[PDB]
Amino acid sequence: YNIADSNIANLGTELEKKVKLEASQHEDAWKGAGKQVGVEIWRIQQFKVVPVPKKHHGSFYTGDSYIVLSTYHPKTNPDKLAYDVHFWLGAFTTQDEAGTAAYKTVELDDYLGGLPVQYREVQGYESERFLSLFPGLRILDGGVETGFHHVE
Amino acid sequence: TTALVCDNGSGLVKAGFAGDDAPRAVFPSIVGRPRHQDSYVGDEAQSKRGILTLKYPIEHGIITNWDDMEKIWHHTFYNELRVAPEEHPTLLTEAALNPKANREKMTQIMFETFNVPAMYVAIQAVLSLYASGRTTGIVLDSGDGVTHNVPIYEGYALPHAIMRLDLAGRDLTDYLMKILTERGYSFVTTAEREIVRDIKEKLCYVALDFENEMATAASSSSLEKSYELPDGQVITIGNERFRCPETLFQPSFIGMESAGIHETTYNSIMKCDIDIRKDLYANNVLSGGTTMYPGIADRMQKEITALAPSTMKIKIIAPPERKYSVWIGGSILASLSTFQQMWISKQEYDEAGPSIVHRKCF
Ligand SMILES: Nc1ncnc2c1ncn2[C@@H]1O[C@H](COP(=O)(O)OP(=O)(O)NP(=O)(O)O)[C@@H](O)[C@H]1O
Ligand SMILES: [Ca+2]
Ligand SMILES: [Ca+2]
Ligand SMILES: [Mg+2]
Repeated sequence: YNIADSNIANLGTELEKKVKLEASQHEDAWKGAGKQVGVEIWRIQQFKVVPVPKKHHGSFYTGDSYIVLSTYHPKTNPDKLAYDVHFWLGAFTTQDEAGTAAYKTVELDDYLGGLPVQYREVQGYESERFLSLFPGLRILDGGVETGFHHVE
Repeated sequence: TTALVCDNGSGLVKAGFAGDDAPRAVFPSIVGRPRHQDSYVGDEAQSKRGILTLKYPIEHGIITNWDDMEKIWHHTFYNELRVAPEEHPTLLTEAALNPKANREKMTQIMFETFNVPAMYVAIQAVLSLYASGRTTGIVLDSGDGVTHNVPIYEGYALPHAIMRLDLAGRDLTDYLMKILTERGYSFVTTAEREIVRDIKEKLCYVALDFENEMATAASSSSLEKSYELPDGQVITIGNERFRCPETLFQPSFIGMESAGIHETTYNSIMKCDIDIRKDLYANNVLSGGTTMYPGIADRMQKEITALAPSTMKIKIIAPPERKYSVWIGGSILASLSTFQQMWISKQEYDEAGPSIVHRKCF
């Protein structure tokens, strides 16, 4: 099996990038994101990307999944912005929440031109980078209900 | 408006509704016709298996009988899910490296025959990776027709490193049929093959050390299992339990010269840029029914450890519901309005024809 004349011949193209960039324009959560240095946080709630109020940033429900965008000035230019995007997966989050957080992390990456570096942060396995965002990580019991309907 | 998600496997249809945690319809991808030389689909063909010869419209993940595939899809919509397809956007799936005409004809039939309002064709292994809650990893997807390796980084498959083998569950069933008949148990008809597939699913496993397990099986009966046939006769199977899926690691068992699944996985990682191999080695995600053998994750961990640098963290992820991971990933993505935004509409198909599938579905 070769790539030519196959369903993967258009992967990795400018066309793929254009299509996914356009799709990311249809998510209200990203409007105005990544415009200044700091940390922005959303939680997945029944497949939706819901902003977390600033006053609660750093507290995470163990039952839920989150997207954390860290905007910073890179070493290369003090007046430009660079990005780490962390998705945090609670020990008790459900499969719909973790999968939506993963897909929407890629989408936010697309929205910001591919510039964000992605980090998968499972509860209890958080990277030093993630820990460093809260110089104050607090884990809460509970979380919002799954968006899945359970097939009996 | 609820989207339909249909994962058309070579062996099993998995179909249902976006937003559900599992497919509501799972049934053999078969059309049956009288064994004495007009047709039945799926479970009703399986029900009349005594008088029917069973044909699979998909071989090695590619639709080879379009008339019968239309019967499968019609059955899925009207007889199993009991929906009107013109009322439902529909997500279909494909193995990577299929010829482009396969999804072109999928698109044509969905719009022109079933009049769906919108549709998308997704890469199966990408769906499985999202179902596992990851954007980076290497999926080993192994079903009834195709085994393939798809490395993915930050949500994008690496097409130059994708590997594919025509060795999968159907070949393992056939090999079990062959080696059981060599024990004295005749299984030959497409009907008896069904019994053998059930034996394979119930009793086979991957040995951690194949040579040692062969010696154990020849010394005592400690590895033997009984199996009751439909007529009530009880047969005993022994080293066939683990010789059958050993073929995945030693394709020469069925006369193939190709690499085993540990080697194709390693080779795929090795086709990726050096610095991301680390993340792939730590995120080998198993998907599909043929990855369900007890012992397969431990065996992959052992074999990949032997091939990889000694300092490399290796991890095999084996989700318990991985018979349905592809479908579940489809259910999640089809629940997202931004993913739906990329689907082909009927109006777009009317303007552009089948070629539009390559411009919209990635
Ligand atoms: N517990 C099990 N152990 C081993 N094999 C199994 C088990 N359960 C199912 N299988 C095999 O898995 C295959 C079906 O898996 P499935 O993932 O639904 O394939 P598919 O999607 O229909 N085919 P493909 O077109 O290759 O993706 C058949 O060969 C089954 O016999
Ligand atoms: Ca939750
Ligand atoms: Ca990026
Ligand atoms: Mg499959």
